[PDB]
Amino acid sequence: MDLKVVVSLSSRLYTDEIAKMQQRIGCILPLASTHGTQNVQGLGLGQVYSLETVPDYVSMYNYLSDCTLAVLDEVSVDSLILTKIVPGQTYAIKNKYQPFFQWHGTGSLSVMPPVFGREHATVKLESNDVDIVFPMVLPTPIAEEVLQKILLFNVYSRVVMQAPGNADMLDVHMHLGSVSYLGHHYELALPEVPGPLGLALLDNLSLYFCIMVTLLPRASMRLVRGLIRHEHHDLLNLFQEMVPDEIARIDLDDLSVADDLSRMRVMMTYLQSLASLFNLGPRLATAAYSQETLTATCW
Amino acid sequence: KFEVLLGVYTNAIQYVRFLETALAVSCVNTEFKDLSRMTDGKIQFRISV
Amino acid sequence: MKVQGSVDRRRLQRRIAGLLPPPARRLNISRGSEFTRDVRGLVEEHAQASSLSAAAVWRAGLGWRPPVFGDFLIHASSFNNAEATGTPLFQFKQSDPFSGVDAVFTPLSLFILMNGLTRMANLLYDSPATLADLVPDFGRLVADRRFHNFITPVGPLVENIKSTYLNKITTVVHGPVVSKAIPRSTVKVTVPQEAFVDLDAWLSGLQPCPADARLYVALTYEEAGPRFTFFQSSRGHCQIMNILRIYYSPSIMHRYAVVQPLHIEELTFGAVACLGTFSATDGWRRSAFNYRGSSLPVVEIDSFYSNVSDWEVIL
Amino acid sequence: PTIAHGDGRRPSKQRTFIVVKNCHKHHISTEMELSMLDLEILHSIPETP
Repeated sequence: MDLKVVVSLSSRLYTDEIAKMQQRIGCILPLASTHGTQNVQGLGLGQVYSLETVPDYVSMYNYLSDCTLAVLDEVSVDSLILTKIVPGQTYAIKNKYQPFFQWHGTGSLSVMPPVFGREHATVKLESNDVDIVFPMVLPTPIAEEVLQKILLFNVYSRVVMQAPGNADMLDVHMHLGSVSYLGHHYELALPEVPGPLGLALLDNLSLYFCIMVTLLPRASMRLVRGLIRHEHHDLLNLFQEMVPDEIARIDLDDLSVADDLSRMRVMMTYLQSLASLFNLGPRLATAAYSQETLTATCW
Repeated sequence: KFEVLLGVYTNAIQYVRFLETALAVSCVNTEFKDLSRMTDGKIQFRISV
Repeated sequence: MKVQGSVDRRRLQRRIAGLLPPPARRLNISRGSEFTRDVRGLVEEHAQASSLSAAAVWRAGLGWRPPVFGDFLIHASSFNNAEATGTPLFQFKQSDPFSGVDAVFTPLSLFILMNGLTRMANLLYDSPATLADLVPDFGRLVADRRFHNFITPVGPLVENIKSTYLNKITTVVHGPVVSKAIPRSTVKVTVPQEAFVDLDAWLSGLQPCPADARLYVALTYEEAGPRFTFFQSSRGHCQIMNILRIYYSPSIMHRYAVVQPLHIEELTFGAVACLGTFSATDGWRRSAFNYRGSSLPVVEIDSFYSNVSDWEVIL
Repeated sequence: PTIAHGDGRRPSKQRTFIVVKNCHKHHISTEMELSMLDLEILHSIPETP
């Protein structure tokens, strides 16, 4: 019910880094194991993310969700005082990310690996030959958008192999490259080569997709095939007057409510399971916020 | 009728203190009142050659 | 000329005397004067706890964690009088008559219904046809695969007042498991050691160790009938399902014959729920049952915080 | 008694345990004889030397 964790440093502070660490007060980082005394290298995210190593971000998500998360509380010349995240406790939080994102009230926050920039969220302590890597806390919308972009890139990279360069320039860096915000645009770091352990999510995705596409309903296809041709809609701006003929080929047979209903039941049941393969991030609920202090109360 | 029972207790302590040990000749022992507050300390030797 | 030592006991006595919470207020109703005096103390305490004017009237300086008890009534055949306290139980829904019996179920009762541990379960239940009478559509609900929706987890039992036909049962629903009769003596939760798979060792830099380790529950329709499995893992709700599917793949390969291409109602391989959370870095303990034909080894885990979850589809 | 530890491990709990012994019982038996004549003449009253 009361948890205070001290991490001891063998070497000294080396004040060159302490100022940057001190304006870095009150922010999250995941620690290795829950004990009163910790090792210095297990403290940051520096273990999972080596400088020479190519980033595979689903592995970073897997490491990040497993480890306990801690609130930085105070840096001392030889000490790191951090209270941790008890699952049933409420505490304040204050954040400053160099990719700076503005929060709303009662908006759930997701914890993610620092996909944007290594120099940004990582502080090198070469005195111990270590590097403290802070994780990224974002509002849930932008979090799921960025994760989806990451997985779609991990697919289309395997796809765009041996295709015209017009595939190489466009899909690889038009939508999978940048993430927008209100009058703002942030680039992403992209894995030069497709990463293993990322598609391990995609295999399960393909499984669910096979099972779901075995049980798709019929009437919805008829409604859409009618509405694209007879009427105009903004959601139907995507489809032009021409229809993908796949829908025409599946559509051929008549309707029956008794068939649609059991398909709908099993489709609903297979839709509750996707939330496990889509979250991959510990979520924090907002209770109150002040832009004048940038200090919210997450939960 | 309520029964009250007695069961005996023993202690295996032995009186032991730091100064009464001989090791205390190795160190020099000062009592600092508020040691948790002190962040860091240092000694600065200046040696002429 | 004693040394006086290095640490002082006056400080410890003082700070601990400061740490003790004030005593609960007994109210004495049998005697008049004691009643009046405790009522005087009550009005003074409310005057001392609610007036922003003064500062000593500010008392909030320096948790309520019993469990939420829920009582179920069950027939004396659908429950052994000897079955140990704290075993997780799972509940079933009756259609019209619910007041007669609740028909709460035990893991050995599920092993019996589903058809060493077999012999123990028979030495508990020789003639378990009432067990078949509790679920009339068992043979129907194995195929309709709606069996998991109705089996809702109830978790560990604390007390069972014993009667001829009915049984009174108190069940921990949410919160840590605890008792009532005394200053809240604790209990522990037992699951048989066989038919339990440790998924943190099934695949066995350094993997990180979390604070809390969770227990999941899953229900699988194999060609050798349905079966239940509970999993002691710690990684995450997003990874336990993937690792479990990887585990079941050799059993999933066999279901090509049974599945129906026309009717899609049978396809689901199982569902996973999360029962509760316990302390990691400890493990569990080994004990056998002490009944007449008791040969089953059983794992038992301390520090169980019962936080039941729903059944989630896996395939 | 117990020692204080400074490492990362949880603090060692103070330990008091209960030790119960059993009391044995021994029996000893000796046999002795007295001839009937030795016991008879005690009741008779001797006057002549």
